[PDB]
Amino acid sequence: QDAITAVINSADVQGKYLDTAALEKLKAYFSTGELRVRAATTISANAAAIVKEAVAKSLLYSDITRPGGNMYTTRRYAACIRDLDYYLRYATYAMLAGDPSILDERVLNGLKETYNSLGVPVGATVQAIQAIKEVTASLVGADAGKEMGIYLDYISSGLS
Amino acid sequence: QDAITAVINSADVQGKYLDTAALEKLKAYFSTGELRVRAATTISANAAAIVKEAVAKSLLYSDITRPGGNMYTTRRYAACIRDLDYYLRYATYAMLAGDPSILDERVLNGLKETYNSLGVPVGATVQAIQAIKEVTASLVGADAGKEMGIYLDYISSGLS
Amino acid sequence: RLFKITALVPSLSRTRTQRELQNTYFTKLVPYENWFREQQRIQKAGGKIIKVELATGKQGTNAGL
Amino acid sequence: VKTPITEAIAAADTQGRFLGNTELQSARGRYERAAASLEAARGLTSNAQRLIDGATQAVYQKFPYTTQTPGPQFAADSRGKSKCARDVGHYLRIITYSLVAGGTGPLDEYLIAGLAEINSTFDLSPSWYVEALKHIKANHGLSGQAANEANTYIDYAINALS
Amino acid sequence: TLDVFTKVVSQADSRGEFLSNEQLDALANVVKEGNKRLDVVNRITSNASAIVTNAARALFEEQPQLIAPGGNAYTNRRMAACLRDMEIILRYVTYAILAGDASVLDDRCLNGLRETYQALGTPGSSVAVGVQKMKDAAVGIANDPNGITKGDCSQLISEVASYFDRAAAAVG
Amino acid sequence: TLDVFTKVVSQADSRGEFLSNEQLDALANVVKEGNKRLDVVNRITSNASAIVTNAARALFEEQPQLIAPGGNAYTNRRMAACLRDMEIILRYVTYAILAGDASVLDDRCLNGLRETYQALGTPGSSVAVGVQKMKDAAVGIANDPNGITKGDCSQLISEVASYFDRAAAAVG
Amino acid sequence: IVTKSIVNADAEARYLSPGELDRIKSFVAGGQQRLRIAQALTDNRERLVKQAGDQLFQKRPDVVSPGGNAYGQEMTATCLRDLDYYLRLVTYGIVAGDVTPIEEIGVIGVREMYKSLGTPIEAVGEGVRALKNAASTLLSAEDAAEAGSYFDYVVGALQ
Amino acid sequence: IVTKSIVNADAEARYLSPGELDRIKSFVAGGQQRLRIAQALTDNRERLVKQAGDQLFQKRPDVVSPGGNAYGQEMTATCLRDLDYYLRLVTYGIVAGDVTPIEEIGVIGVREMYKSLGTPIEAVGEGVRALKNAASTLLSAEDAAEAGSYFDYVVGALQ
Amino acid sequence: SIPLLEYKPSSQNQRVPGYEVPNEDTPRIYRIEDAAYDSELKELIWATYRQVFSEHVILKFFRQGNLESQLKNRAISVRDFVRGLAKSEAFKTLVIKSNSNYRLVELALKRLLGRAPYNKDEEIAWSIKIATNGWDGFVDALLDSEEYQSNFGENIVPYQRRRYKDRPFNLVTPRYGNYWRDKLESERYIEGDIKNFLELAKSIEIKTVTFTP
Amino acid sequence: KVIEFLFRHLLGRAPATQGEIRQYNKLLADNGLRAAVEAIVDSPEYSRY
Ligand SMILES: *[C@H](C)[C@H]1/C(=C/c2[nH]c(/C=C3N=C(/C=C4\NC(=O)C(CC)=C4C)C(C)=C\3CCC(=O)O)c(CCC(=O)O)c2C)NC(=O)[C@@H]1C
Ligand SMILES: CCC1=C(C)/C(=C/C2=NC(=C\c3[nH]c(/C=C4\NC(=O)[C@H](C)[C@H]4CC)c(C)c3CCC(=O)O)/C(CCC(=O)O)=C2C)NC1=O
Ligand SMILES: CCC1=C(C)/C(=C/C2=NC(=C\c3[nH]c(/C=C4\NC(=O)[C@H](C)[C@H]4CC)c(C)c3CCC(=O)O)/C(CCC(=O)O)=C2C)NC1=O
Ligand SMILES: CCC1=C(C)/C(=C/C2=NC(=C\c3[nH]c(/C=C4\NC(=O)[C@H](C)[C@H]4CC)c(C)c3CCC(=O)O)/C(CCC(=O)O)=C2C)NC1=O
Ligand SMILES: CCC1=C(C)/C(=C/C2=NC(=C\c3[nH]c(/C=C4\NC(=O)[C@H](C)[C@H]4CC)c(C)c3CCC(=O)O)/C(CCC(=O)O)=C2C)NC1=O
Ligand SMILES: CCC1=C(C)/C(=C/C2=NC(=C\c3[nH]c(/C=C4\NC(=O)[C@H](C)[C@H]4CC)c(C)c3CCC(=O)O)/C(CCC(=O)O)=C2C)NC1=O
Ligand SMILES: CCC1=C(C)/C(=C/C2=NC(=C\c3[nH]c(/C=C4\NC(=O)[C@H](C)[C@H]4CC)c(C)c3CCC(=O)O)/C(CCC(=O)O)=C2C)NC1=O
Ligand SMILES: CCC1=C(C)/C(=C/C2=NC(=C\c3[nH]c(/C=C4\NC(=O)[C@H](C)[C@H]4CC)c(C)c3CCC(=O)O)/C(CCC(=O)O)=C2C)NC1=O
Ligand SMILES: CCC1=C(C)/C(=C/C2=NC(=C\c3[nH]c(/C=C4\NC(=O)[C@H](C)[C@H]4CC)c(C)c3CCC(=O)O)/C(CCC(=O)O)=C2C)NC1=O
Repeated sequence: QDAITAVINSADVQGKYLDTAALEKLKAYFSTGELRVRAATTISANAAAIVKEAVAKSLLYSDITRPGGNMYTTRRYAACIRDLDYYLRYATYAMLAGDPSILDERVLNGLKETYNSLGVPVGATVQAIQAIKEVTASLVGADAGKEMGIYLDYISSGLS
Repeated sequence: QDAITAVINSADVQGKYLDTAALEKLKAYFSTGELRVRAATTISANAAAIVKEAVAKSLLYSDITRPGGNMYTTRRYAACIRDLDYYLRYATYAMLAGDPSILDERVLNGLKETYNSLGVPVGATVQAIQAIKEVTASLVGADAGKEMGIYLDYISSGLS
Repeated sequence: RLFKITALVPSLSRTRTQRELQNTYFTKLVPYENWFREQQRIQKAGGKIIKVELATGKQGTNAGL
Repeated sequence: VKTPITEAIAAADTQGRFLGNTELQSARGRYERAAASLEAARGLTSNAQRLIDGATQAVYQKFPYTTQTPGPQFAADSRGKSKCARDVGHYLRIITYSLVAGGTGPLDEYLIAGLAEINSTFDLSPSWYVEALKHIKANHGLSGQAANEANTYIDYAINALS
Repeated sequence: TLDVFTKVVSQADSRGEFLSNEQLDALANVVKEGNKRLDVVNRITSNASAIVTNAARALFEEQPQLIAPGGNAYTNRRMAACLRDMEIILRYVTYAILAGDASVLDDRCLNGLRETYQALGTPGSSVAVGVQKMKDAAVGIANDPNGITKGDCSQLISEVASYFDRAAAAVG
Repeated sequence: TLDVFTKVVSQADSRGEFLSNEQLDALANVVKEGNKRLDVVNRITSNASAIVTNAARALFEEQPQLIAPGGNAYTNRRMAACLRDMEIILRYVTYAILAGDASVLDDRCLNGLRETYQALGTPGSSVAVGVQKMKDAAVGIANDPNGITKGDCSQLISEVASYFDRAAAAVG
Repeated sequence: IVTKSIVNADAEARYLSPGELDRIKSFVAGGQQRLRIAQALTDNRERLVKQAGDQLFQKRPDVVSPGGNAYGQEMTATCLRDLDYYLRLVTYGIVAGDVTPIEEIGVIGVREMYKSLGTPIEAVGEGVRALKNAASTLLSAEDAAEAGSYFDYVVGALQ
Repeated sequence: IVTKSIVNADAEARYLSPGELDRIKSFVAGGQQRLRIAQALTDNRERLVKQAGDQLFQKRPDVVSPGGNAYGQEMTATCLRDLDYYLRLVTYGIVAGDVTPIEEIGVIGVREMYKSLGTPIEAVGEGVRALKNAASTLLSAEDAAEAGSYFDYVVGALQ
Repeated sequence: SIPLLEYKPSSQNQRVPGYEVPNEDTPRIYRIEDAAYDSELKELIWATYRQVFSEHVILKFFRQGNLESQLKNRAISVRDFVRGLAKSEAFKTLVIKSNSNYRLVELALKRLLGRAPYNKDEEIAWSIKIATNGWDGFVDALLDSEEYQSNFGENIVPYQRRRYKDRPFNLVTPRYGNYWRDKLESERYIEGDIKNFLELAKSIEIKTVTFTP
Repeated sequence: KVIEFLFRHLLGRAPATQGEIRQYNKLLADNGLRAAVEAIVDSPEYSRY
């Protein structure tokens, strides 16, 4: 779901058409969509460097990457990279939609029970997502950075 | 399962054979099976007209078919037609078996949870099934009509 | 959009020497489009359906699923 | 609602008497006023998109902080600006309602009753919609006697805000 | 209390959309027939008391048991209740003609008349005759041209015959 | 208008015996928790107007058809009904918290609310939802310690969550 | 066009393409003109629906024939309401740029529906073609190409 | 009924059941009466088709209306030929005992066909119902139950 | 003119003496002559709004500036002041457009006299006077009634006399009636209906030709 | 040939008889390849085999 389809669905539950309030919401969405496109390009530029800087800032040289931790094994480290990478990609999708419901329905459906059953720590994931938020806010800009951070904090709040 | 297989299963749990009480039940089932066959033909004649008359009597020109209702969308309307078509077809099967357990095991297994999760209203389905019951009772006859209505009311009681 | 199903289907054919624990008992995520015919397959095989749950979707969504 | 037809009716009701020539002359005064007021309503309904775009942008340039300050009450987010065009889009309906009805009935019953009551609670400053209506007052483009007719209901709403 | 104008307003209000041009054109026609509406309303209230007494005699002839003893309109006190209340139909009818809408007629003179009679014992049938004896005389008073300019108002007089028929059928 | 004290009094009046010792032991505990009662009630009325507006926005988002035209809370007069009114639940709830009994809540704000809506057309369920949006914020306002001494009042806060649940379930 | 681009890049393992980001940029640039077209079609709802329905009854008198489906005032009012619904979905599709709102609200199961209602499909399609012609006459020229091509999707998808 | 029994026992790994062999024996025993019914329907081809088509045009005058499909002598001749084809398939199904000849000659893709021909399905179905009524009046009583139930399959499968 | 319809009175909590000596849940029934202050008169002027309109309709726009000023001056007796609110056209649009004649009796007894109506037959009894005398003339006959002037007295705000176990009347009676609600559902503007297309469907001309063969 | 590739990749058998190719042509033509793949996995022979 987009912001556009959210506006259309809200007007459809009302049963009326798209008059001036919904039209002004759509004009607002178009005006932010320009910088949203530019931020999508500059995020898809160096996603690997973003995940690398995030794990180097947060997860490395700790107890979980040491023997006796959740990220000790090589397959577990690769799953962490992929998981971190996914959070960046779906936060990019939710940024371009302007709507977090697609992000929620995609990952926050079952990731709580999955991280419960596998014994994955939640708070280390929250710290890693916050490190992704800082790295992307430093890389992209101020307002597109906080637009990215809204959905990244939505992910981090959904996991908690 | 039939009425015959129900009689056989009841005698098999007892561990005895089919003597005169079970034989008289089977003679009863054969005597009603003639008119059951005739009712199956006259129901399979105009099943589409039965569903059409039922939805025109009950579901049309209401709030659920208006914008903001469960039957508003075209795929939802088609799902409604196919669900009522099912209820008629499986009530025909349960009429010819003389036994509602096949009907219960077929649809009443999971349709309660499905209509719970999808948000489908129960009482409108009960009204639609009652309209099917009236239309088939007017179309077929008195005793075969109430034989149809027994299993249709079994469906309507299982959904409630 | 995604259903969380849980059903058992017994074996009414000849008995199988493979363990087949999963076939007898399973829990899987099925999309909304395939769920009607996949349910109908379990309806055909005479198996009980224990637990149906909407995993992703919201009820009453007219647009955007 | 209040209409100078029904103003003549409700006045004759309390006295319990028939419609004399006192109440009857109030009717014609409403009737021939409509011919300078109905095309005063046609000037607003044809220019519907223009004015709600014009008054909303006029508010932001008058009050530049209302686009920047973080709060639900303000227009920082998108749903604020979506609620911006809803509000001034709701004002232009009642002005076209009260021009067509010929009285301040719909302005009384639908807009200004409890209008000073809600703005204390949601901290919506009434001076926001003062500058919004004053842009419509200058940009309507109406001319002649009919224009004057559309000009009073704008000024009647402003004095109700203040 | 609603008009023809506020009928369109409250109907356009629910939608939340500004009134259409076609609707406005219709209201411009009501402005043109506005002077004929004052022709018909002024003619009734000038002949108000003459049509109350004239419809009363035609009622109390053709149902003689009313002013006969034991009747509901026998004594001089009830008789004044009925005779003077025949103005109250005409008070709320000529309100509705000048309004051009039947909303004022409905919630004052129509909303409890068929209610109030079961507790009162006044016959329902008698009321239907009496107001229906006003209608053929009220239409006939506004029909004839004497010292007015000739026009056509058959599309407007039928509204008046509808208003009495609304007042009659809601009681009997 | 009853207290916790006059609850025991009117109950001991019906049996017609003296007040028993454990009842005075229980009421002595209400004296000890009396100072915790004052703080919670005082806090709500300090945040009274902030929790009316905050629960109103969460209601009128999640049911958008109300302030949409045709809705029951569309116009301002009606809207200033549903909004100001929301204080009247809180007016009679914080009476009942300081009273410690639900008798004042019952005969003023509960005795005819489910009555008055069938004649009004207001949706009972929507109103119930609004009060349930007050409850999770009113409990959350009195829960957090900032500049007060730490104590335990979970046996007392559950009375407040019971009072809103009494106010909610009696209408919807 | 954002939902379709996202699900198309979702089927692959990769991000959104530069081509697709150019598509989104051009859609944003044309979005204001699309809101203007939606503004005109919203405000011309009445007369467009009535002219299209009466053009349909001029072309196809079978529906308002007494053997037909749209016989009577109530049935023909529901006919005009169906045309109103389809014009509303056309405005949604003009705004969104996708045809997924048109599709999943009014296209996807309409054949089985109008088969069970007894209504002919081709007369619906001829009425939407009349809507296309009327809205083409109301709007600006290449703007009418834009509106009539979404109308063209609805017409071709109904048949 | 032999083909259907053989393919049903083919889907399983086993032979033909004693129940199914009783079905084949009863079908052989009733086969001579079915040939008598086919004899009567073969020899009453003309008047049955004409009475059923004229009953259809009495019920449904939309097809022979000038906006309808069966307008003109040639079109109405093809209408009567379609009814002739369906009566021929009904005789095949009465003889075979299966409905697989009716199905794979005239049922399986008829909806898409009559959609592309512009012809309404329900009027075909009403004409086959008129054939059912006419052949029910011609034959013996429970023999007419036999013929009309195959007619009933054709009627329910066309809609 | 004509004397009123004779009505039987039923048994009612105020019709008789009751030996309650001042109970707490009883109103604070205010007087104008106690005040001597700025302060007291703002509370007294608020409780009369709370009686005659109701709490919900006590908004500032409806309130009259001239009437409030008079009470402070004391030129007008509070009983003369309630006449301002009952004959206020800001009050009249809210209650007389929306309520029938028999409800207009009941609401005036329930608020101004502060009493429940006795029976049904006395709302019929007061009804004839209102139609002839107007709304103002029926209010004028209610406030100059001997029953109102003796029990409330000259300067005491309306209130409910006896409510041992009786509903508050503001809560008990809605501003508008059950009838006027049914009009609001009838003019709701249903969405996606066949009824709003009925006036458009008759304007379209359709010609049908049937062929018989 | 797409139909034989589908039956070979999902099952390994690819065609049995001409009639199942006929019955899969319509499933290909109504929606696309995904409807025919879902019709393959709906089939009872996949659950038995
Ligand atoms: C007249 C054709 C018949 C008739 C009239 C009659 N009515 C009464 C008594 C009452 N009439 C009313 C009527 C109204 N009250 C309203 O508020 C309105 C709308 C504004 C109307 C039309 C009422 C309330 C009464 C009760 C007493 C009252 O006058 O206030 C009488 C007097 C009967 C009596 O006193 O018992 C009469 C004569 N009755 C007939 O006989 C005619 C058939
Ligand atoms: C053969 C036994 C059997 C049945 C009955 C069955 C029903 C069934 N009905 C469904 C949906 C549905 N069912 C309805 C039904 C109704 N809506 C109403 O308002 C009425 C009360 C009722 C129609 C009379 C609707 C509207 C949907 C689609 C809801 C959606 O858009 O998600 C679905 C979900 C998938 C789908 O078909 O779209 C199933 C599986 N499945 C089975 O295997
Ligand atoms: C390889 C690990 C593994 C095991 C053990 C397993 C067991 C298993 N046993 C089953 C049934 C069964 N199991 C039994 C067993 C018994 N009945 C009794 O009275 C005794 C107590 C017990 C025999 C010693 C019976 C009778 C059934 C069939 C019941 C029925 O008709 O539904 C079924 C259901 C399907 C079927 O096989 O019919 C499974 C899946 N599955 C696995 O993957
Ligand atoms: C039918 C007549 C009618 C109107 C017009 C009306 C307006 C109205 N606008 C409101 C809020 C609002 N009004 C606005 C509008 C604006 N704020 C800004 O920043 C801009 C300067 C300006 C628009 C140009 C916004 C953004 C809100 C939400 C504020 C909040 O939630 O605190 C509210 C309170 C909450 C609500 O229900 O949404 C009302 C009652 N109500 C009515 O019944
Ligand atoms: C409020 C005071 C007032 C009144 C009373 C009034 C009436 C009025 N009626 C008029 C016309 C008219 N009035 C009528 C009315 C009728 N002719 C018939 O034959 C019918 C029976 C009947 C209607 C039922 C007609 C036919 C005309 C012709 C001129 C026109 O269309 O206005 C005119 C046109 C101008 C003029 O006559 O000088 C006036 C003044 N104008 C006023 O300012
Ligand atoms: C002391 C206990 C007490 C309560 C609670 C009470 C409520 C009450 N609310 C009313 C109206 C109202 N009530 C509401 C409230 C709502 N409508 C909505 O749209 C929202 C869903 C909802 C609020 C959440 C509104 C807007 C009105 C005005 C409706 C009208 O004027 O028709 C009315 C009738 C008119 C009035 O005097 O204002 C009463 C009696 N009365 C009492 O004596
Ligand atoms: C009527 C005006 C009034 C108020 C409002 C009032 C409150 C009040 N609360 C107090 C204490 C207190 N109040 C609380 C209340 C709580 N602590 C928690 O952590 C809980 C969440 C919460 C209860 C739910 C506690 C724990 C104390 C500690 C002292 C005591 O036991 O009184 C005291 C003790 C004396 C003082 O603080 O100076 C005062 C004054 N006193 C007054 O005269
Ligand atoms: C937004 C997508 C959408 C569509 C398309 C839709 C159609 C729709 N058309 C209906 C009836 C109807 N529809 C028609 C239609 C027509 N007359 C003709 O001959 C023409 C071919 C056609 C005009 C285009 C008629 C005549 C009826 C009345 C049939 C009846 O009442 O049985 C009904 C049942 C009554 C109702 O609820 O209005 C629905 C739900 N509903 C929807 O939600
Ligand atoms: C054995 C299976 C079988 C069927 C059913 C069949 C039908 C069939 N009907 C046709 C035409 C036609 N069919 C009709 C039918 C009808 N008029 C109506 O309105 C009624 C609903 C219906 C009478 C039942 C009409 C009017 C035409 C001429 C249409 C045209 O020429 O375009 C044609 C094209 C011309 C031809 O080759 O005759 C075929 C092939 N062909 C077959 O091989």
